Amino acid sequence: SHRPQLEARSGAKAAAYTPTGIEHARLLPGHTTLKYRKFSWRKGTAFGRYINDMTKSEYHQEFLHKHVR
Amino acid sequence: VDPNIADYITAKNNVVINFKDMSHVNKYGLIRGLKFASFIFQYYGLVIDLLLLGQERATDLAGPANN
Amino acid sequence: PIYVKGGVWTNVEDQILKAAVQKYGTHQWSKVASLLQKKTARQSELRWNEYLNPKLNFTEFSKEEDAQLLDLARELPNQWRTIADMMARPAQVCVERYNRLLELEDEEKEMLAEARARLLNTQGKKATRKIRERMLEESKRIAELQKRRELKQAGINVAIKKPKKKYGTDIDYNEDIVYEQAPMPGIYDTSTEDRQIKKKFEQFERKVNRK
Repeated sequence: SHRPQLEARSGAKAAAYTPTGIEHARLLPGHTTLKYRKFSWRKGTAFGRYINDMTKSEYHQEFLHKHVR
Repeated sequence: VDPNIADYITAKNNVVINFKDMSHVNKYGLIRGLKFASFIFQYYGLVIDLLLLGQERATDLAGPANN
Repeated sequence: PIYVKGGVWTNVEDQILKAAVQKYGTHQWSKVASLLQKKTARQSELRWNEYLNPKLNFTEFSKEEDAQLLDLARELPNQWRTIADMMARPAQVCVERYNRLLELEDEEKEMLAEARARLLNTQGKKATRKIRERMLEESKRIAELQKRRELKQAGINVAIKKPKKKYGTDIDYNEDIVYEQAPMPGIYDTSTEDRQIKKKFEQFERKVNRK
């Protein structure tokens, strides 16, 4: 029905094709010239005294915490 | 409350959370979106409040039980 | 009559659902629901999850397993989904076991016929339409032939009209060779063979004419 890509449109045919002679927008001459190189109260409480996983990054969990409620 | 109610509520938070073809048993963590869940949250909040204030200061803020 | 879905799982219905699941898989619950005139998507999915899925089990628990269960109850209080998972069983069954331990047909046939019809019909409308057009086209062709043949019998020779070419560079392949990529140039001589094959071809043509 509608199918994955396997054998790409090979520019062999586009080479043997005739020229168009259209003038595209970007092929207008931009940067003509090249550059070059040189060369009491506190007692009474109950309690008185990196990973390479995008789904487990500290940034990530934090982000999720931020952006859910 | 009567233990049966408690049992029910605990069992309700433990649901399977389907979203868009992925599920999981919500083994640990209250679900806000139950109707009563608010009450549970509030009750849990009380615990936290007590921890913060202690028995004495909390008792004062509440006042005497009778009045 | 239109109405709110629910009810009880008749065995035929269950079977149908199973079939659907085999067909469409465990995450297209809408379609499967649609296949069942009575039961909802959610209902269906739940049923599959809970009762119908074969990678569950309903065998009784061993004494060790019983111990594990009741111990879990003691330790995880009535978080039965979690408990179920721990057991490796479905939850309702587990709960039931725990509790134990502590102490018309015309309609059905309609949906069946419809169901089987659907499951044995696995193509989008584009496909169906295409095959329809193909057979129609074939029919048209044969009718045309019958006319042409009829006229030949009658004595009027009519050449068959070309396909009304869609574009300027559209190809008829009988005109001339498709894209004659010739054989690799001959090391061994090929002349007699060329002749013989030519003769065979011409002979074949003659035969066809006579046929």
